[PDB]
Amino acid sequence: LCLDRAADFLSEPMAKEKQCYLQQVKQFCIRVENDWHRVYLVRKLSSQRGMEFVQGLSKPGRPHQWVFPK
Amino acid sequence: KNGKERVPILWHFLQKEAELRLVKFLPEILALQRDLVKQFQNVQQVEYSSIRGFLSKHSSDGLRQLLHNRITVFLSTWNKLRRSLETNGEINLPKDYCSTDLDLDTEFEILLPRRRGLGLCATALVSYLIRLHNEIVYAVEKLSKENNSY
Amino acid sequence: DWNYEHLFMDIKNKMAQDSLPSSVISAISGQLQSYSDACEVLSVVEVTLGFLSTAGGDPNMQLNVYTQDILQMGD
Amino acid sequence: SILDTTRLLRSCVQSAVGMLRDQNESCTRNMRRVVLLLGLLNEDDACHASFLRVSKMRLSVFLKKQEESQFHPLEWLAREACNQDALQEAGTFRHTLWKRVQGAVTPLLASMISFIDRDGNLELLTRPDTPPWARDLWMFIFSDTMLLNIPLVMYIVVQNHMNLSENASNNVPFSWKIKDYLEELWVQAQYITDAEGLPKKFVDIFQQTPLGRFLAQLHGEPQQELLQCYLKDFILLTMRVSTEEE
Amino acid sequence: NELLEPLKNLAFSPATMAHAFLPTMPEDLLAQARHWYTCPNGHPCSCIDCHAPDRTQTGHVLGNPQRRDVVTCDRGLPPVVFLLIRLLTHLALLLGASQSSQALINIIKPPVRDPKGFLQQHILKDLEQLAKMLGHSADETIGVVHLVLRRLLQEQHQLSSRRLLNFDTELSTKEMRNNWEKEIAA
Ligand SMILES: [Zn+2]
Repeated sequence: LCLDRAADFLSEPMAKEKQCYLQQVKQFCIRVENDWHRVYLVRKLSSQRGMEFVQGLSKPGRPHQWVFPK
Repeated sequence: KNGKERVPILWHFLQKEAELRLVKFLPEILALQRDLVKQFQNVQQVEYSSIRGFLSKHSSDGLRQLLHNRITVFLSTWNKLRRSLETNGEINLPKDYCSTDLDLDTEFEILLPRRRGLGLCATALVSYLIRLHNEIVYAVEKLSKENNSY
Repeated sequence: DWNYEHLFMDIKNKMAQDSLPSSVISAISGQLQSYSDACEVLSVVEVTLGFLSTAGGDPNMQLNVYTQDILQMGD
Repeated sequence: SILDTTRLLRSCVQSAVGMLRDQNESCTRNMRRVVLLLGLLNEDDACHASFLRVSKMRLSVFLKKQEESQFHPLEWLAREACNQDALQEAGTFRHTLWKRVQGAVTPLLASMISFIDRDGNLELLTRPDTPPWARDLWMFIFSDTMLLNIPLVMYIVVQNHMNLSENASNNVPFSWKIKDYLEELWVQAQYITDAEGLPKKFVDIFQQTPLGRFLAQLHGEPQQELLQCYLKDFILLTMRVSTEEE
Repeated sequence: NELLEPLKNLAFSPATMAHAFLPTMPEDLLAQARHWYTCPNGHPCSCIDCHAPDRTQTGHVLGNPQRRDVVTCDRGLPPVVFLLIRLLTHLALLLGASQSSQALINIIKPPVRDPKGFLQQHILKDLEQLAKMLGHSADETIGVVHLVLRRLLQEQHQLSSRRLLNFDTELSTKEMRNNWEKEIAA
């Protein structure tokens, strides 16, 4: 449910505390190393926006490269 | 799942939910219109230019802000339902009225639910809300097999 | 602008109405050899019309008794 | 004095009452209003005298406000002498003038009667069983010009709020105004205050009003009776009730 | 297939459809149900205020796409099928705008300056609604649209005969439009 909430916050096409939450999610994904979590996040994004949005986020110069596994 | 037969009340409720949620306001809108009538009843000329002016005269802070809140509720509900009122509602309404959104600069007459002029809008909303409530109540009666109508 | 027509319809609904007999018409016609007096009488009739339209009353009640006793419309 | 205003009011009472229409469709109201007004418009007891005085005062106020919207309000006599229709309708010049003043006063008297006699108020002045506090508060409110704000108007509908029956009267004078006034003071205290302090602030604001000080002068058993009457009137103004046991 | 002809008129020959009725419209239910009565002078009455005892439009009448939160169908069709029909209509209208903008500016009510963008936004809102309804991913939704278009391409050789098509290629009236809607939904 936390990852879903982050996926929604990211799917939007601008508040500080939401960014605090996304940062905490980023730290949790990096710390725990159960990459399954990021797979779910990627999957959720595809459900909402589509595969091309995610492919775009994988490209260089992007702020959300942490969403992806290694 | 063939809900119309198997579940008519749920079916109708789901169909009209978007608008039925707005039925909750009608106590407030009715109170507003009733107080406006009380103030303006027996008055012949109405010299108020807009809502902003009317509020500015009722500038006492408590009263100003209560009236403002109530008018905001009315304007929101109108803005949402207006395109439905343009076709359904049993009260005919020129397209110009429903065409654009309303704001505090709108004419004041829109709030007075007289049977002529822009006040038909105040009447129409009150009527169309009532319809929704009544209509779903009918469905329950049609499945109650009883005559508890009070 | 007074819509006397509505008052008349209300009264007719509430009470009966009948035309003036020729005798009464000639009598009032003879008595009212003055515009002022006509206006006075007509004002009493207008007040009575209003009250009757609202409340009503006995179609056979004499108008003078009604105005003087009930409406206390002396003076 | 210049003119016998008491007689002119008494002459215009029937026409004014005749202008009044009620929502509840209580047919027999206007006749009783006529009787009540002809009884009250006297200088027999101090209550009638004060009622008449306050009526005359409020009429003068309305007339002054209307006059301040017209040019040369002193030239009214002249204007009447310029109206052949009025002259021939009246016959004499004195009568023309008398009718002019009657025509001016009738609408305003009708409006004021619509305000004072909203539900059954006037019975309280006349019913001899009416307690003293009721008559005192009735005349206090009627005399006040900022509490009983009566706006000018240039068919009159008597805004009955209760569904009371015939010849019945609100248990408290001007219960509708008192309720509206207390609700206004509530709104003001609420926005001026936080959820706490609003009770004490609202009670203080009220106590400082003229009406609050007046009711504060009522001591002992009268005050209890007052509160009881207001409770009943309050319910009838708020809630529709089917029976007296309820 | 003749069923396609209205949409084709929108796409390639919009000028003809100027006064045509489009599925992208609601109707006046009051005229169709044939309470408030009305006086001869035009004011309602449940006499009062005097003492004396069609609203349906042509063309595209849906306004700003932002308002399109939910889909409602009064003609008994399932919201999903009406949504898909409306989406096909918007695609045809976009094609027509590509052919001639002025035609769509005439057909759109209230008028607009950018038909293409307006129709794009409506289409996007349609897709959002479809997603909410069926509950599939965005790509699966677009797939549903392609599947329907494919069905329509296939259902001509089997539907070019034995048909009961009570509609005109220009949807000159309200009933013609309703009938076309029902056949499409079928
Ligand atoms: Zn009417």
